[PDB]
Amino acid sequence: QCVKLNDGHFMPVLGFGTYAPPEVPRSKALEVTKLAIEAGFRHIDSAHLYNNEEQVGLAIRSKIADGSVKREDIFYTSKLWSTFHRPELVRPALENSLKKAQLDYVDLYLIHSPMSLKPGEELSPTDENGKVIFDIVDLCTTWEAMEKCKDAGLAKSIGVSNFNRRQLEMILNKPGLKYKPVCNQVECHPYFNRSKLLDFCKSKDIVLVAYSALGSQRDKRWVDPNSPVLLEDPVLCALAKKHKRTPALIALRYQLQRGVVVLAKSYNEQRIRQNVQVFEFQLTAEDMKAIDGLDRNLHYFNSDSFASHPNYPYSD
Ligand SMILES: NC(=O)c1ccc[n+]([C@@H]2O[C@H](COP(=O)([O-])OP(=O)(O)OC[C@H]3O[C@@H](n4cnc5c(N)ncnc54)[C@H](OP(=O)(O)O)[C@@H]3O)[C@@H](O)[C@H]2O)c1
Ligand SMILES: COc1cc(CN)cc(Cl)c1OCC(=O)NC(C)(C)C
Repeated sequence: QCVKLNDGHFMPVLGFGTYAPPEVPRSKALEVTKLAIEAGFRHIDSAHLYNNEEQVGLAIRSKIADGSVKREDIFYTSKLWSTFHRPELVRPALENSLKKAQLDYVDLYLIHSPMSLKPGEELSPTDENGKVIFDIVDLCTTWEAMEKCKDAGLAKSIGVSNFNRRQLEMILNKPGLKYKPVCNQVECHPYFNRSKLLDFCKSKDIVLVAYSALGSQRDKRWVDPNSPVLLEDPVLCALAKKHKRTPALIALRYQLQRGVVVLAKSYNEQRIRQNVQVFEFQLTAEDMKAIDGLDRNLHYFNSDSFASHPNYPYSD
């Protein structure tokens, strides 16, 4: 149930999403990550931004301590936040994430976003109009610093997140490149299926990793509540009835059959256990074509706070 990355490491194809909004106690991330591991999740997706690495790391260490898993069975991801793109900040950021999680290494470290933010101030510096304050950083220098983190053994693999094709090409074409990104973790679901970006990633042996694969958490900070609710989609519902599964399981299975590694966040015990059933059935070619027909260029994250950033990826 893993894919081989372009650096020889292996990534489980179903990952557990650990972000929950501030109104959810930090406490819960511990409980639910333990449940996820218990249910069979072996890929766990976190980030500095999520303010949960202590909890997620403790859950991992607890399941190691009680003999449920070994460290080598777990694939743990963190992400470099955008105020730390300047190359001298990259390794310290990673070391901080490792200290929070109390792990010797991460399996994967990502550049969280191509949108660099002003360093040395707040987590997300914003101007008087609520627009994030940009910084101009050559991301090929950020990437070089990421490569050094791999060479040091702090991260087994390195990749990117929220890059568009041109932004990936900038890294892939860098003189002296040592390591390609193993993946590009992007918003991806039947309303925004990223087929052309997926084709490009496949052509370069870069794994596309889907977030908001179940339609996002529809956070009021970033998501229009008028947007269609993915898990209420009539085609997904019809397919769920056909297969006697659920719309969520259809949406996850869709990604696996296109060669996309898929994340799924749930803080609910029943749904956490349900999501692992993605391995238990399959969709036909006609089912897949029906789901492909849902594409409508819908990125749920759609905010003024990001859309003017000079490296906003959806500009392309
Ligand atoms: N790289 C990035 O910039 C980026 C951006 C966004 C997200 N991510 C990562 O991707 C992960 C997942 O994306 P996401 O947070 O947008 O959420 P998601 O995976 O799209 O899930 C959306 C909602 O689906 C519900 N759900 C889960 N399983 C279900 C089921 N079987 N039936 C019905 N509902 C179900 C969950 O609610 P309950 O909790 O109530 O079950 C969850 O709030 C994040 O946690 C994070 O790790 C990365
Ligand atoms: C959802 O994305 C962001 C969240 C915060 C948190 N305050 C800050 C910034 Cl700069 C964010 O934008 C980064 C980013 O790549 N956003 C995309 C995914 C393009 C919508």
